[PDB]
Amino acid sequence: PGAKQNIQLINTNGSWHLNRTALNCNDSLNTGWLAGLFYHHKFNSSGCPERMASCRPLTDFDQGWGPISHANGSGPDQRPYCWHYPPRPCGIVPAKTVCGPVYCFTPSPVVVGTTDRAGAPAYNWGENDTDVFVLNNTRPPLGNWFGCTWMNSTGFTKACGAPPCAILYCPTDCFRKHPEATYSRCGSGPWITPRCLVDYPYRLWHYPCTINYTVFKIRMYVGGVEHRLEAACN
Amino acid sequence: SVLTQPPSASGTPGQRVTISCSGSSSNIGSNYVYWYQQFPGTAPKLLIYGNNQRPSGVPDRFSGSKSGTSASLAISGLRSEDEADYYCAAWDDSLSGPWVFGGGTQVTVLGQPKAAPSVTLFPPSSEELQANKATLVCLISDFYPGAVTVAWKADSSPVKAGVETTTPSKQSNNKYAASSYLSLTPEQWKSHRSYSCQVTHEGSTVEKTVAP
Amino acid sequence: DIQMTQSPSSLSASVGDRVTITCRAGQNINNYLNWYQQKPGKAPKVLIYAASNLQSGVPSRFSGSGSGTDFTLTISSLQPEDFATYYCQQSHSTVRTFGQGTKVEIKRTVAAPSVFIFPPSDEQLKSGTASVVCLLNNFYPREAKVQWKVDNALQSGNSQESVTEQDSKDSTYSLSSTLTLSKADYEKHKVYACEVTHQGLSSPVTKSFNRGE
Amino acid sequence: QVQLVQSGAEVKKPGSSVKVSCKASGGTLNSYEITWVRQAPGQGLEWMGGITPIFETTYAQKFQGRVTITADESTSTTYMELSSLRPEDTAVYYCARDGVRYCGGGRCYNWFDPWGQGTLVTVSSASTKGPSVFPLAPSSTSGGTAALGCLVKDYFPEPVTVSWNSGALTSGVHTFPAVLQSSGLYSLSSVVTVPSSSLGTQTYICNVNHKPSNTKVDKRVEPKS
Amino acid sequence: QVQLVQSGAEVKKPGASVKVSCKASGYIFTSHGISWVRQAPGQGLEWMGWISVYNGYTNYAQNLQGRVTMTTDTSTSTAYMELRSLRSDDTAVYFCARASQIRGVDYWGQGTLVTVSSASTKGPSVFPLAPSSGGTAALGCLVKDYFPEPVTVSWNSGALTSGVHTFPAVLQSSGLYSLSSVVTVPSSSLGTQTYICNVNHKPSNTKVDKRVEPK
Ligand SMILES: *[C@@H]1O[C@H](CO)[C@@H](O)[C@H](O[C@@H]2O[C@H](CO)[C@@H](O[C@@H]3O[C@H](CO[C@H]4O[C@H](CO)[C@@H](O)[C@H](O)[C@@H]4O)[C@@H](O)[C@H](O[C@H]4O[C@H](CO)[C@@H](O)[C@H](O)[C@@H]4O)[C@@H]3O)[C@H](O)[C@H]2NC(C)=O)[C@H]1NC(C)=O
Ligand SMILES: *[C@@H]1O[C@H](CO)[C@@H](O[C@@H]2O[C@H](CO)[C@@H](O[C@@H]3O[C@H](CO)[C@@H](O)[C@H](O[C@H]4O[C@H](CO)[C@@H](O)[C@H](O)[C@@H]4O)[C@@H]3O)[C@H](O)[C@H]2NC(C)=O)[C@H](O)[C@H]1NC(C)=O
Ligand SMILES: *[C@@H]1O[C@H](CO)[C@@H](O)[C@H](O)[C@H]1NC(C)=O
Ligand SMILES: *[C@@H]1O[C@H](CO)[C@@H](O)[C@H](O)[C@H]1NC(C)=O
Ligand SMILES: *[C@@H]1O[C@H](CO)[C@@H](O)[C@H](O)[C@H]1NC(C)=O
Ligand SMILES: *[C@@H]1O[C@H](CO)[C@@H](O)[C@H](O)[C@H]1NC(C)=O
Repeated sequence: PGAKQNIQLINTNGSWHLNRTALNCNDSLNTGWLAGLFYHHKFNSSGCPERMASCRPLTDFDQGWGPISHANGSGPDQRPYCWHYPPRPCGIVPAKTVCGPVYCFTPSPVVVGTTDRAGAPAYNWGENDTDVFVLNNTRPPLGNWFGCTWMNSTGFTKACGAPPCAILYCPTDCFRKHPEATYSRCGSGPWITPRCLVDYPYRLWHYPCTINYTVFKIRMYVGGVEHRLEAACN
Repeated sequence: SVLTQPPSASGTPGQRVTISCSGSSSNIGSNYVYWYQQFPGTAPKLLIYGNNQRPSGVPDRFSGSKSGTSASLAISGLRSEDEADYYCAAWDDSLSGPWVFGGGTQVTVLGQPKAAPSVTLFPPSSEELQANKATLVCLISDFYPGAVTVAWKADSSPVKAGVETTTPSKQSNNKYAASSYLSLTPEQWKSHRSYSCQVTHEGSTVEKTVAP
Repeated sequence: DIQMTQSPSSLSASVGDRVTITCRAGQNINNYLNWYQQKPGKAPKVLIYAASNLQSGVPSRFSGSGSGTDFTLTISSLQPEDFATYYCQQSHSTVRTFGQGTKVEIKRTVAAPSVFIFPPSDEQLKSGTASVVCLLNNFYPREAKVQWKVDNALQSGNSQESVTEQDSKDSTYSLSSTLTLSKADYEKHKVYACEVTHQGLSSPVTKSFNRGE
Repeated sequence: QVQLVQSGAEVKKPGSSVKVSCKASGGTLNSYEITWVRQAPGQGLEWMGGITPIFETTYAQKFQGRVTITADESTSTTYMELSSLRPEDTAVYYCARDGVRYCGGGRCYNWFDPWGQGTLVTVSSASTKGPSVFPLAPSSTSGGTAALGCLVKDYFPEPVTVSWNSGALTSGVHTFPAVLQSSGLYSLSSVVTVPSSSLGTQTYICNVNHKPSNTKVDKRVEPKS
Repeated sequence: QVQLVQSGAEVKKPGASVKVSCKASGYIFTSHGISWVRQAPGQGLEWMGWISVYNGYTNYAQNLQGRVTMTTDTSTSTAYMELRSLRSDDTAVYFCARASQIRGVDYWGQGTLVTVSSASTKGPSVFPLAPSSGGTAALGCLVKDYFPEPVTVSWNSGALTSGVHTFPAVLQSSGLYSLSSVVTVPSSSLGTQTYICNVNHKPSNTKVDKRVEPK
């Protein structure tokens, strides 16, 4: 009722209470990114075609090989707007560093709330240094989710994932350059195709260059189980 | 087993023993091999994952490779402590899957000279038959190393249903002994021409056959 | 809407003096208070957000505090750049409101004006009107009075004055008063004086000229 | 780092209306939390109204039914229009971003960053005239130094700029706030004190520029007989 | 230190059910899944199945014919394997092990011994393993279908010691025991020399002498 600027009410569901979101946002260069948490179809995409010109199609890869291994991703300071980005291995990230909902991908989108580091649900908006997200993961079906993405305190999308495939590295489904390089073996986040990321309410925030991707009702299987979900593709 | 390992291998301390493991195109040919060491009465311990990686805490001498459809584990500098059961495992995508194990391979540090075993096969006693039962007794003794594999065969065709085998015991008061009993109805004993005990010790098979 | 009142409404201090200014709101505003500084001739620049956080770049000598209905912006070791007006702003309703402001000027030793009188120009005279200018230069403090006496008949109306913002280097003021008559009225009289009373003056100072010479 | 550039100064007869524009740039959004404040000459800051990137508006009650704000996302320009203009509304009109900029403890904080340059809206039944300039001649000069100046009379609207010797002379220069004569025209004076031993040798020239009327004057200032 | 420790060992009647526990400590429990592997005494390793701690997916070894159901408790950091309709070949050590896509089944508990026996005490049946038709022959005794251990054997009341090999016993389908004892004889003595094995099974107070003769 008081302080009318909070309306982060746009289906960030799955969190026992809203006090489970970590909300440490700075916008210190004053660019408008933080306003995107609340105003969703306003992204200025005029710089984007340049940003994603930088990323290179799956066509740069070669059939053959056969011995797919796994490797830890780099986690370069590049924003992970590109599919090919090899996430850093998922870990224990302090809530002191993050702004807005945190999503992991099973592939289906899921939300992680702030916990005790022991693992007990915290309800302090992410203020105390005892508030963290535990994102350690293993690929489903046995594991929990393939990877997670969220937002920096200062307007940078962060990415967290299971080790991409080797042989040359593939963190999504690139079945054309090897028939076992499926998503279920190599998927490390929301990108299930070099052209398709999964849809969730904060995709346009975290992945704002995907503004014009089309949204499809799809079906995927990790070890035979069926996830119905929606994906955005170009 | 879906993955086939030799049941034994053996070497003198300081030697490098290999082990074999072979599969299909839907396990080794396309998925991660693992290796385990089980001492008797111990849970197996992971030795090698993803074909070649030793977890933190495994001596460098344990190496594991793979090619085509078969994988190999090596044990250089063989010490007495290495004597154990070794299992190869793998993901598998065919109907045999999703996880598959190997038969196992007991490895023996040769602390004694290799010795072939003696077997005698007993036919069931007329007394026992007269009581509507039947049991052939195969007695094996005096072998090193202490690992054998007993295949029961009825009239040239194997049986496996109804056969039981003690674990080899190094208390021959020298080497290793073992017994294996095959149970039958009196009908199928007198039926078939001959039943036989087939025992393989270290790539060698002695076999006795009895008949009524 | 939602009233803000700052105190004092204006303030003078020497380089060094510790200065505090307060805002107060008619309802509770939590810590949704912003402070801006405005220097003469420029738009305001923000200083303090969320009651006590300094915007990047803003020197350590500034410091906000408050929560509720009472806030205090305070500078400790006042320095030669902080010379300005300071508005507080509530940001808790979507209808934003401002405090009327607080101007902050520099205390200085008393300094007495220099009076100069300026007769109309022949060039202006050859149009309808004439303008007489008295100039009070580099005085402190600010409060001065100027009286126009024509033929020892002092005037009322017919004069406008304006003052400078305090001076960058010597911290003084300067005033200009302008007695405007028609040319007809101006040729009629002879002895134009401008009488200046100021705290720096033991006794009023008059500057005058006769329309000849 | 968003950037707000505002429209030009405007002169309006009482009763009409003026619409000011605020082009935004260099940011992440197509439209921003744009807010408008005015400041009458030598007054405090009066907040008027605001608009969010959804374009939902909010007005102070002092100006209700008077002012309306619109945006045009096509140009990232937002517009403030104030009707039934009266002289009391002569002021510098400001746009600024009231951006949400820091979140913590469950609460999120806006404030005003990018202030635009402001634009002056002079509202008066006067009409744009250029100033007549007259010297303020130095006479007889104690204190060692002499005062002189020149007088910028009868011009509309504000502002006017004055320098001395084309900027080469700046110390001791004072240029007073213009005053608003009963005629509706403005007038101001600008003076400099110089060492009297330079009267009649050092040449002094006040350069007066009134850009509203595209008027420039350079008057020579000499002492009289 | 990533540890799994299991519930203790229990004895179960055929057709009963059992539920074995397993406590995880030293990693994020929901990060990986949990697998179960049983081992029958003397045999290889049997994969029983897989559960996902996080999303609950299961895969079950198909020869267990929907007998086994696996469940986790995220609070307790504990996994439960339950087996119904126990049969005597369900006798096995049941292991608890962690599973993930890359490290596979990496870390194992100690194991739980599950023995399914409805076995009383029972005295053996003694059968003569007669010598059949180059001068050293072999005969012996079949001590068959007893429990508990042990069962003692001698020949001619200890008069005959050399050439005798009494073999370690076998635990059978039914949970009963059977060993045989065997002497090595010179062919020349047969018909002349008498051979009786003396078995005693003190648990059932059973003594039986059985003369071994050529048929
Ligand atoms: C997410 O938010 C967090 C906080 O919320 C931010 O930390 C993070 O942003 C920042 O990202 C920038 C780049 O975007 C990083 O800048 C670099 O920092 C280097 C720090 O160097 C020191 O420490 C490193 C190890 O940490 C060590 O190896 C070095 O030897 C040194 O001790 C700095 O070296 C580097 O400069 C190099 O490259 C510059 C050009 O890019 C040159 O100008 C420079 O001369 C030099 O060669 C660069 O400044 C930054 O560290 C990182 N953190 C902060 C707090 O600024 C946000 N997100 C992302 C995606 O980065
Ligand atoms: C949406 O995003 C786009 C891209 O991010 C953004 O357009 C960019 O705007 C910036 C700033 O307006 C432009 O950067 C300028 O480029 C011009 C090129 O002529 C330069 O003159 C500028 O130099 C600055 O500094 C100089 C030295 O001080 C000054 O003399 C000068 O006046 C400038 O201040 C500056 O580099 C940039 O070029 C565009 N990019 C493109 C390709 O247009 C757009 O504004 C955003 N829209 C919204 C609504 O936010
Ligand atoms: C935002 O960042 C600035 C410097 O980049 C820092 O001074 C400020 O404290 C940060 N936000 C807050 C108030 O924590
Ligand atoms: C979390 O928010 C809910 C809803 O406002 C409230 O009922 C609950 O008590 C809060 N808990 C904490 C610890 O903030
Ligand atoms: C997305 O589509 C809009 C509408 O045509 C267009 O103006 C914008 O530039 C597009 N952005 C990208 C990155 O394709
Ligand atoms: C989670 O990940 C971080 C680094 O990957 C690691 O240090 C921590 O021990 C992990 N937790 C476990 C037990 O998997």
